[PDB]
Amino acid sequence: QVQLQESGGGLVQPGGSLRLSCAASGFTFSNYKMNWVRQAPGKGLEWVSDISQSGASISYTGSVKGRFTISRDNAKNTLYLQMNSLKPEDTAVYYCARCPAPFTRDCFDVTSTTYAYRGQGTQVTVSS
Amino acid sequence: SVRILTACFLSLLILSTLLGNTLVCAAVIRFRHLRSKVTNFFVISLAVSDLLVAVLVMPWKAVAEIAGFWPFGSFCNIWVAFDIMCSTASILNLCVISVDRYWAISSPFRYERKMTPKAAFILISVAWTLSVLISFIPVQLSWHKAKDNCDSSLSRTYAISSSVISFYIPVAIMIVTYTRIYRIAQKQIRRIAALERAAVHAKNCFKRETKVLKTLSVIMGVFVCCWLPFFILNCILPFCGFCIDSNTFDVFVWFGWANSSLNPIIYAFNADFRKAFSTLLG
Amino acid sequence: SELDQLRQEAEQLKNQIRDARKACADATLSQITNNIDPVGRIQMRTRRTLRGHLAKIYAMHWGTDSRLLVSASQDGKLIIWDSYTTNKVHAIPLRSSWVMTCAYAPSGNYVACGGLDNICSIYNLKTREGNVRVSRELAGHTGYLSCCRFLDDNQIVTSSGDTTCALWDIETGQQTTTFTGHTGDVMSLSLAPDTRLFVSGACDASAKLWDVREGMCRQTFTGHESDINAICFFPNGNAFATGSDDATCRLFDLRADQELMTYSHDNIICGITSVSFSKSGRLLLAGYDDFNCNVWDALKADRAGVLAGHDNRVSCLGVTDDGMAVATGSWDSFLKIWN
Amino acid sequence: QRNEEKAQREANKKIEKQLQKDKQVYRATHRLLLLGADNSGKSTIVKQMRIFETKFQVDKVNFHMFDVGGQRDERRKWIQCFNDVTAIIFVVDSSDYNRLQEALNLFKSIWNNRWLRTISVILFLNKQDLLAEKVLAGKSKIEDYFPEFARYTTPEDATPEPGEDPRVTRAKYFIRDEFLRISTASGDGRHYCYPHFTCAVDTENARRIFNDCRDIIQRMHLRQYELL
Amino acid sequence: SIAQARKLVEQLKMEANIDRIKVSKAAADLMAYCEAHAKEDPLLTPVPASENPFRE
Ligand SMILES: NCCc1ccc(O)c(O)c1
Repeated sequence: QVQLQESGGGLVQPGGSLRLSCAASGFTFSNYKMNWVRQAPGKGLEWVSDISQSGASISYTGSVKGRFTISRDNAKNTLYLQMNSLKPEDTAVYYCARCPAPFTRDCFDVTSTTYAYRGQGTQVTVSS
Repeated sequence: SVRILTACFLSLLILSTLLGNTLVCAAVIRFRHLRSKVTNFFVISLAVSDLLVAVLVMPWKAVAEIAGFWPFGSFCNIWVAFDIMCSTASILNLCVISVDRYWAISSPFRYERKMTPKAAFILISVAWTLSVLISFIPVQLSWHKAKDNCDSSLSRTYAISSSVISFYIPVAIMIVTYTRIYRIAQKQIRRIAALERAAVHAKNCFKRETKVLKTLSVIMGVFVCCWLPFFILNCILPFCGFCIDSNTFDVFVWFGWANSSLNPIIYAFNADFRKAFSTLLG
Repeated sequence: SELDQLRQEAEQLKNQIRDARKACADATLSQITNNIDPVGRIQMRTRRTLRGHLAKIYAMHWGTDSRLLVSASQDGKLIIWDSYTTNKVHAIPLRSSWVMTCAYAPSGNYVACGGLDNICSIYNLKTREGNVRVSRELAGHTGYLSCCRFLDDNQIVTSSGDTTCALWDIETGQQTTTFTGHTGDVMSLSLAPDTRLFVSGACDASAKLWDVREGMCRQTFTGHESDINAICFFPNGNAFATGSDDATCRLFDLRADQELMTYSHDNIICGITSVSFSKSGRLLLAGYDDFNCNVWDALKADRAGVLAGHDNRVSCLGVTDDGMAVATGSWDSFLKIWN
Repeated sequence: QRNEEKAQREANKKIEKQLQKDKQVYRATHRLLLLGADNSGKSTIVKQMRIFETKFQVDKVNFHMFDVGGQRDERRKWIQCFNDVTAIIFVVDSSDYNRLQEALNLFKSIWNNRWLRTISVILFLNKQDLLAEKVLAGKSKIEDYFPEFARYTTPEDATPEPGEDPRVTRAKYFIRDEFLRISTASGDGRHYCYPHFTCAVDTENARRIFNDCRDIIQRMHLRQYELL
Repeated sequence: SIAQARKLVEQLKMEANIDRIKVSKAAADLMAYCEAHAKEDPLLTPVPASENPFRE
């Protein structure tokens, strides 16, 4: 059974720092493109950053460009979103989504209610 | 020494023509997903015309070329007719295929509506019927000869007339068509390059033209460099017969059936054709 | 927070389930079947070719007589074939061209079909005026119908993209029973040989066994890494096989409640589209997306034979009820009979 | 018993000739899938052209365009029902600066799909008038959502409309290149993306789909004969 | 949500009290049903071309 456990993330003042560790269990980690989808309170799901099959090509949303990084480690079977310079609007739950198919480059995983291969969330809160 | 080399090269030429064209015809007969379209109908017509060129016309001429004397006698009237027919079911067909491509690039909607297999059969019929008519009908009525070895020197008026038709109408149609297809492909290339250059210029913040040129040049240039000399003489020789000898005229004749040999690889190497050949021969 | 307390008792149950599953895993199917002889190379050949469809075929189903079969293509047509003579018996036009499934009632009296219109349409083949036309049309799904199969001439089960399956009473047109619980889109269902239960494979990488008459999900099996696209029943009725997008086939048992075997090769990176067993269950045929159909030895996990000959993804397959032949539908708009 | 064989043979004959007329009708119809977010202009485009389906004719060529409406949001599987469509008409709202990344990701997932690898997309950058409204107001700036926009230079091939503010030109050509940067990143010439600037009142948005379906067929026939 | 969690818990309590058999027996049963019908499976044991309705 595919299941994703996120960890990290707590109350952090603006300009702080955090590191969200997404550990995956139940499949072959290397084949799947991974994403970070954060949901801010009162708005739909939002997509943050994606990392390819081997950390080869990474890409970011604009708002988190130049601040957060995304690393994949196939050895420990996980990926990390290292956030720095957190703003008051980066306060959101952070699901760690997997694309639904291996060996490919497309995915449709920001879905409105129910996507089956993303975790549960680590509410990252940022306020003064 | 010269004779055995001519024999071996001619046997290789006949065998190559026959093999390529029977391979195309087999890849068509076996696989129904190749017979589905219409352009494939025209390609089959071409392949069959070339297979007829081979099996009917070539071997006898090779035999007469080796032995030196025509050993068939009363046959050869028929033979010269066969030649005039088959070497015209080839050129005509090329013209047709060219026109075919044009309709599918200058007017794709109109093409996909109007060119129904009935129109394909009508076009193939016009090609083959023009061939059979222009060949046999003036032969059996002995109009092709001007007013052992058997003469094949076409009469001065018949040479120029059947030549004008069989070459200069298809070469005119083919050059016009392919220059229009080139203009269109150049237009689309410029446009795609505009978009891609916009993209890459955002990213920083002629080769595909060469491919078009290469393929059109290959098609039209093989056709011309293989057939044009023969037809240029058919024009000049009976009129003037400066002049040439039977050996030069004969090698330039052989160039035509050489094009009839090359036609498969130049008109039947679509990917599906490649895979059908690979699964046929092994 | 009672939500976090339900999440904890949830995980406690998931580990009690994993322990009760490893408790009965005293052996593996491969150790048990290591002394059998392999089936050998199985090379079936195309015996018939059924042409006519103008677009990609997407579903097919043999009839009970093992002679007629229906195929649904996305050109808006539903053609019935006499597989012996390759003759067409009927050509039913569809009001919506995006059909995705089609069934053949076991009495041979009715055909059904549905798709993105979210409607299951029944057509009476034994009509009295001459021509097959629409009789009933089952509405209620908020998603696209992916699979459907008759029980008899009045009960029909449907699978839909609203993550639910439903048992219908064809006459009243009412969903006599609703099966909910899947998280993702249900893609395929297969009724057991005794009509009593049926399984469903969904895009949440899980298969579920449903009690037809009571409407409850009895067992949920997992193990696939991605969407399950096809499912069948083993001819015995106590097992079933699934194929998923992760390029693997898995055989589950109902009474042991876990996966028994996985069918894969590291050179196949393509998603299985259809699965079906032979009459004795020794052979498992699967229709990968890479245009081939692999015939697996359902007991040894060895790949035994291939069915090449399609020019696009093989979308569906099906074995006759007498086991005499297998049919294959593909996106090349052709069905081919193999034996 | 041979009589029932002859009856089956003539039933097959009546079938095949009905299927031949049906083949000609299906062969001449260009299927178009309409896709795009809500709070966009897809439904307004269908209303202006004049359900799930729409049927319209341009120059004696009929089209039947469909947008799927009653589904969930996981479009990863019914999308494969449109692998043979002539073109996908992707509608995007250029005036929704933050749900625009969702549109870019959906375009990327569509463009690299294994089963829509050859489906060319017609890009409608809709609601350009509201975008000009937002750009001239200067209250919500693109740089806060797409920092690349700070260093972006208006392309030298740009054709702005009469009176258009250079800020609006840079904004709409930036969104244009944000989608073209994806389409040119991996299209091996099998298919292309055709951007168009549209507003909700534009009436010619049928002639544009006609033009570009024709261009798609031209380029398919070219790349078929290895020319292009 | 609270309803999807109550439904997940009641589903897991229903699924937990099922009785499972050993895999050795489930596989022995598949092997028995396989070899009990092996001689009537035409795709495994090929049928002669005289009685094949799809061969001429
Ligand atoms: N070897 C072909 C000889 C030939 C064929 C057709 C003609 O019209 C012609 O003048 C000469």
